[PDB]
Amino acid sequence: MNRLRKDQLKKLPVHKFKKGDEYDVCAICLDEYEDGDKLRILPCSHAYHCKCVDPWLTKTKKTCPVCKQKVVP
Ligand SMILES: [Zn+2]
Ligand SMILES: [Zn+2]
Repeated sequence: MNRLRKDQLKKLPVHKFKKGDEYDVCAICLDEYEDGDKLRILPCSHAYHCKCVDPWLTKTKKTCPVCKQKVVP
């Protein structure tokens, strides 16, 4: 169908943001990451806030916005 189910989403890693991380700005909301934020890490290594890309993945496409690769096998 080209979107993810909840149970598929839960298979993707969640990362808590920390100061030394390379992640800097979320390319969907265009806000800086902050010390507690929850990031969704796609298997291609592209990352977003959970709150920003989860609706994308479950209502728009199950492919990475940047590299267009499917996020589940
Ligand atoms: Zn965001
Ligand atoms: Zn990607």
